[PDB]
Amino acid sequence: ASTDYWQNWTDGGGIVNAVNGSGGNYSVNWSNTGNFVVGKGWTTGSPFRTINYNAGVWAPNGNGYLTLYGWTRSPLIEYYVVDSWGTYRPTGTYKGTVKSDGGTYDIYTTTRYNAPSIDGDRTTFTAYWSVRQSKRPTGSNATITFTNHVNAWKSHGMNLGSNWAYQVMATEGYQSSGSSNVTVW
Repeated sequence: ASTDYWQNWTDGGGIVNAVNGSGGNYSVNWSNTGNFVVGKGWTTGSPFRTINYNAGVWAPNGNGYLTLYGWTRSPLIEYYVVDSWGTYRPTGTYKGTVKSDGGTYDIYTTTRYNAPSIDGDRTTFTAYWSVRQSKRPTGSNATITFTNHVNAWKSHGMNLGSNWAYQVMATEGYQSSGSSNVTVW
């Protein structure tokens, strides 16, 4: 599927060279950054979408996530499906696990306090996470059957908002350096 959304946010820290490539391809080179999120996907997320991607390059030199990323409003919720990471594996309050697309994921919830949100400014909100137990190999055609995660989260009282915002396969970094090249469809 053709992606119609390009995500390129940074808090202004360090160097973030985000390249909007052809089709669903994009690349990022970052150095000594603050927090940033870059990726390609869809303007309107869907709980039934099946995301395909191929990370030709995944080379974080510190804290960085290769993850499905999106938001919902009413209520405001930030969500993640993390397939790979750098030096730090993200975790939070353990809820359970879900098997999907050949891997096993731990389900977590966290709360972000006075954090920047999709609407700008800062606020307190909840984040839903599915984090692979081990890093998914990169350079191959990978699939994320999002409906499996949505359904697993629901079973743990983790319900998403009614207003869907963007949904992208992103590269998120935090006070680190690295490189990534990903193709989404």
